Amino acid sequence: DIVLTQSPASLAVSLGQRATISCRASESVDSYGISFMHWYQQKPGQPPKLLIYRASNLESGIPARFSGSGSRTDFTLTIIPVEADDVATYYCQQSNEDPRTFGGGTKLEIKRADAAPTVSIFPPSSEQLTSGGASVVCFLNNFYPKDINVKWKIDGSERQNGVLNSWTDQDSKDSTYSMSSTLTLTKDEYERHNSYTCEATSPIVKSFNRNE
Amino acid sequence: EVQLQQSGPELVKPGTSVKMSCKASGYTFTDYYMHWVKQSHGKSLEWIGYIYPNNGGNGYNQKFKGKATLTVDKSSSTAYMELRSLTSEDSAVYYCARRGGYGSRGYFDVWGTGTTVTVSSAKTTAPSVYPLAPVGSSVTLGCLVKGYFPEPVTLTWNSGSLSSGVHTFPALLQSGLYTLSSSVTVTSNTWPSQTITCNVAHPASSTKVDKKIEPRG
Ligand SMILES: COc1cc(S(=O)(=O)O)c2ccc3c(S(=O)(=O)O)cc(S(=O)(=O)O)c4ccc1c2c43
Ligand SMILES: [Zn+2]
Ligand SMILES: [Zn+2]
Ligand SMILES: [Zn+2]
Ligand SMILES: [Zn+2]
Ligand SMILES: [Zn+2]
Ligand SMILES: [Zn+2]
Repeated sequence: DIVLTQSPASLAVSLGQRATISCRASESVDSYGISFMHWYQQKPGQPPKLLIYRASNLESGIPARFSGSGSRTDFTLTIIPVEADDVATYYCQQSNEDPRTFGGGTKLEIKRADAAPTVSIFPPSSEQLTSGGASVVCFLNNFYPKDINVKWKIDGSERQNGVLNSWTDQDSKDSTYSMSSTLTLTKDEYERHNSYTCEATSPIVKSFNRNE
Repeated sequence: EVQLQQSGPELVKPGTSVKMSCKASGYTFTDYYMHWVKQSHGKSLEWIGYIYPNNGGNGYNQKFKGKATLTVDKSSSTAYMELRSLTSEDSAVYYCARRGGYGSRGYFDVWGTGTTVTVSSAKTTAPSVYPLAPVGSSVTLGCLVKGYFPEPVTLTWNSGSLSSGVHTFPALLQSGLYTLSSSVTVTSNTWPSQTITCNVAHPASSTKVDKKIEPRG
């Protein structure tokens, strides 16, 4: 089929700077001198939305910060200036021949200043304890960059697995991430130990004592 | 407004069939080709096929030839896609999309709201909802939603009136069951004096639960 290769896979760009995303096709997608290549934006949890059609035509209602160019096999999408709410995956797609095919996508992330997470720890609720399960939850909120280490310790000794970590997508307003880290144990095992710690990396540390 | 309203999420069993709909409004349904596209969590988009409602003509990706069937009901402006012999490779989001432009090589100008298909033997399971109260200027509370299937649940704070300062984390599978959590951070003078309640709905089990977060101890 016609293969569409986008680069890069992930593009980090500062607010106000230019983003440029390439799509190369494995053959010309021109007919009659017209390039049948389109660009879509897809926000997390949302359907795709057309930005640019026939390589360079700005779709009605899309800001002029977006533009496209190229022909034959080589296309670029440009965003200038990049704004905090442009975080999304951008897809190129050819309609010159059947079957229609799409590139693999490029994720836009916003480069911004480092930020320590705000860390909050929560013991198992007493409702949950009445059912034989114990989950200890740690929230790490509003931090940057995305790659943070989270460690659990029980009475000061490190524990994995029963650990489940879930990141949000990059925030469309402040360009931060948050994540939750949940330590799931049996109620029996939870109540054999006193001291519970979550640590995010010098690490930011939250603990509680089960008896206090 | 051009609208392509797709049917709601389906949990369906391996080997069976599923049929999903796309009701169009805001244009003359029979003047436009309707295409279908698959998006597997939550990466690649793949073109499936098309149908023209005006006359009835249709075409397929070779890949989907034995898998998908496209139909229309002209009188109610609705396109249907039926997927057969389901496997877990069919678990995906499916889009209908209207072809724009003046010819066969037209771009997609409007995308449908998406239908999520989950292919699984597992039974519908209602979540347990647990309030997470704390152990300076700001206080952070939580809501833990554990043990449901299938996706989705919806979680709000104070019926949705509290939307500022909320982080709702993507669900993950543990032991064939989903878990999600949500945090809300408010000013220290707000709670407990003002009540804060997690609202959780899991339509697939017709369950709705409101959990007030109370001070511990
Ligand atoms: C030289 O031929 C041109 C010129 C234009 S133009 O308006 O951009 O000059 C075209 C503009 C748009 C065309 C469109 S579109 O409206 O679906 O985007 C389709 C076709 S097609 O190959 O008959 O499908 C075309 C086939 C030939 C076309 C054009 C299209
Ligand atoms: Zn090929
Ligand atoms: Zn060709
Ligand atoms: Zn945030
Ligand atoms: Zn132990
Ligand atoms: Zn111990
Ligand atoms: Zn104390």
